Amino acid sequence: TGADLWLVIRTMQERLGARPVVMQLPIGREDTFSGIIDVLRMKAYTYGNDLGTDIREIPIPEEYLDQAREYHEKLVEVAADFDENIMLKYLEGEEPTEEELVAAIRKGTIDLKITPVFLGSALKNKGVQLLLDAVVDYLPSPLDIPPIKGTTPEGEVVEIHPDPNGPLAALAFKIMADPYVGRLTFIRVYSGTLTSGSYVYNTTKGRKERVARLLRMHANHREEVEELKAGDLGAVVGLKETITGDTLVGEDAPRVILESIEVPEPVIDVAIEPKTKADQEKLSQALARLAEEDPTFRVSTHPETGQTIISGMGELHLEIIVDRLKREFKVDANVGKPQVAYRETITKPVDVEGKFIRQTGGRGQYGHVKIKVEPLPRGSGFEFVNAIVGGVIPKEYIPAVQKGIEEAMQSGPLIGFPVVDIKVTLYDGSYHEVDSSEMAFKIAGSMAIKEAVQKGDPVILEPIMRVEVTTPEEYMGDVIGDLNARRGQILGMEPRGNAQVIRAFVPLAEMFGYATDLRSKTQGRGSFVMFFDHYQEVPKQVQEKLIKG
Amino acid sequence: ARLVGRALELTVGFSHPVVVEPPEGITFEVPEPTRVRVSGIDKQKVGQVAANIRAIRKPSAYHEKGIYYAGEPVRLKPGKAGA
Amino acid sequence: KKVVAVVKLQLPAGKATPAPPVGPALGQHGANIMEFVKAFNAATANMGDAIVPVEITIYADRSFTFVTKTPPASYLIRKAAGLEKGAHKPGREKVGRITWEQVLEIAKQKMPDLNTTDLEAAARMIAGSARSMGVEVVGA
Amino acid sequence: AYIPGEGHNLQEHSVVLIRGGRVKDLPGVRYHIVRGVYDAAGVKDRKKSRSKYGTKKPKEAA
Amino acid sequence: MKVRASVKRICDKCKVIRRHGRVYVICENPKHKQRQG
RNA sequence: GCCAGGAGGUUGGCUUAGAAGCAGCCAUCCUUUAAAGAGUGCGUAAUAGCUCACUGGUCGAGUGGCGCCGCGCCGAAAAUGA
Repeated sequence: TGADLWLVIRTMQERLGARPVVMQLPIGREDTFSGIIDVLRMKAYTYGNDLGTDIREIPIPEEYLDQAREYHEKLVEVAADFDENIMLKYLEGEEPTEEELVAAIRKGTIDLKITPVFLGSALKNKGVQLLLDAVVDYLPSPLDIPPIKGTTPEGEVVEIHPDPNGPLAALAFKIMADPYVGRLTFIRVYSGTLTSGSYVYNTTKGRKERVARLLRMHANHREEVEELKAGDLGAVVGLKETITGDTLVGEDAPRVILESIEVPEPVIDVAIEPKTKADQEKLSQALARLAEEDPTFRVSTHPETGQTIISGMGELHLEIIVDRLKREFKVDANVGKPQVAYRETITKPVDVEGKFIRQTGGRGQYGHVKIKVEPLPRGSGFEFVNAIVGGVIPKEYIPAVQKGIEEAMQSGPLIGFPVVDIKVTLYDGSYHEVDSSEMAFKIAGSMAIKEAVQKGDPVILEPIMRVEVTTPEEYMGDVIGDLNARRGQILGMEPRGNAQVIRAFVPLAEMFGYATDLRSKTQGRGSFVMFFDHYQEVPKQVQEKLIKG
Repeated sequence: ARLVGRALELTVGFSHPVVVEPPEGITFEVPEPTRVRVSGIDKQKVGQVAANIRAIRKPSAYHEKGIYYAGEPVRLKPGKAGA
Repeated sequence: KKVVAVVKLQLPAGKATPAPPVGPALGQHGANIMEFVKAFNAATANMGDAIVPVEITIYADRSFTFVTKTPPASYLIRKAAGLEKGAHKPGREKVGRITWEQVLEIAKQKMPDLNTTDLEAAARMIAGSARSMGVEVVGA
Repeated sequence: AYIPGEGHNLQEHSVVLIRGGRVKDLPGVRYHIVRGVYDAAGVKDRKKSRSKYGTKKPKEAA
Repeated sequence: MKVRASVKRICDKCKVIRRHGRVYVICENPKHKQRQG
């Protein structure tokens, strides 16, 4: 129930903009099915049963006929946006020769113009042979597929011909496992003949390759072939290096390369922390055969926190990845939430006394540093001034007293992380010929900085990303809702074409795995891009709640 | 909504056909399957059976789908609002 | 085919885009709003800008027609009484001052718009709308 | 495991090709890296030690 | 709301209807569905 | 109760990514009118719309609001059987 025509049709030019000319019409809506009519060749192939053991093709049962007839007319009428014969023929009211249909229609079909809607039902084997015939009639041969793009062994354009005498030049795709013929590469050549038992050579990372046996997955059993032709398709054994998307020419064959540069860009970011880091490198071997059988994902550690991160382009994707892990790799890794790099700063001018009045066994290393410290905008940078009130602190502390300002600014006072985006300054000090080393005033700077940042108005500058919601208006309003509900704030709404994209502030702590969320609120109308901006405060209470140990 | 002989065999969201039977004092009558008609000769026991079928398969279920007198459906967010 | 759909909007002078809901109203039109953009900007060459009302239409065989109108009185007061963005809040701060002639042109310009297509009401009318935007007045 | 010098990436895998040779640096410097391997492939633009420092054959195509 | 000793007419579209003995506060939205209990 | 007008400066100004009677601060109009407010509530991403307000058509007799006092009602659950 729900099996229809106008449904699908409407949906086509209402969800993309196609041109759904169809060529077959049903005999009985839901349960009441018995076969199809064909406004193409003007015939009514009808299947008198589900299994399809005894089918037929009698004319219209009485009520249809005229119905499909107008659509037949439509067919020829639409064919007026192509040649010259058909158009003028409908003008004449002349009958289309049964094969100019095959013409003008396969014309538009392969020309990406018309939408040869053939249809049917699977379980009740109906509406089948009509579309197999429709394959053998309207589905494009490699003769009609235009010059395939690519690069040279030098650097320009390419012309990959269907030529079964042309230079061996191929592509390959899938990396199959196998017991007997092991590593199996599923390939579609392009231009160039290849022998069973000869050689080849990878035209990517360069590797002379032995071709063992060309093969064709013939439905049930697999069929071993003598050769692969220029344009034909098949899978080969050997190629003990060939990965995926590799361009493969022969041993010679002007070492040409294929264009095809696709992208499995990151959209998911889930963390993973195995129990003890012994299981970890072990699972780096797990990944060693995970990242080497399935490209896609990116296994990138974070810098400002340990724990390798699993990034990728799919929710359930990453998840059944994790399943395969807890299946044939058995790892104990309490799948963690992604951590955050937290910088920090202040908002006040504090004057302090970095006085190191300490005369050890004579050498001291005493350093009285009088600094003024000033704070400025989050995004500015690090400042300091060559500020001597008159001529106090030696010119050998100048690039090394401020070190202890920098040095003691990798470890913040709170939970302790790099305190950034601040000015600083200085102003005075005290100096003594022997009783003072470079590092003495470096550490005077350490003391100075610690007191002047502990007592200086603490804060935490957690990072915040910009994000481009790529989606239409409906779910746009919806997601603007969500994003407000994600602690941050938006700030961008430029009306695009088939979409309307929203530039959005969202707080990196929040916005965790937002695709999973997004991929729902819009059902599926695209997504966004990770466009990181800058950092700002966590609204008071989130700062102290995080004060742990 | 079908009507065979005396009984009405409507088929709603339920996994089985709904089988009602016009009792003493009133008559139903199903013109087309998309809308049942009820000639009720008893204003009291009438709306009781209207409500019988309405409450047999209640409509509006968040988005839509069900049995409406004609009372304009109040919506609520469909594939959403369940975190 | 699409028969008669007159849809009018509020496109200011400078935006050369069919941005929604200009699409789902003038798409069922086949709108030469691009022609509205390059024949109305020059029509008001005296400033070539300001927010101006419009009216576009379709006649079966895809036939367009734009109909333009006049600038608004809060912009047509900002240019006059020397306001920048405004006199921040109508109950506190004031910039310029409206006398017995600036008001005259405020009504003159916008004669065929306000409400009453009559002069002897319009002046005082927007002179009150003046206080709604936050501009003081010299009274004589 | 060390490295053959300037021009790095290496992150966390690389298949750093355990090689051999200590110095007065890092209490170890034993079993060096190679650049080329599964990763690194030498200095972005190197004109000499291309026998480990990656870069193929500086064809400036001119 | 929904069942509490302090029943209000909240959004004016609600009524107090002393049905079946005790007080309810009915409207359109069943979210306002108080009760004197 | 029912039919219907339910307006124009306008998107008040201030804000603000936008705040359009309608998230928030000040405000604290004036006009076409019989009557329509710088707005009561829903709704929107903000507009849109729905909407009250207000006023006539119908109508034909009583209504809308606030306080007080008497008795109640909810408030009001525990252990063997009342």
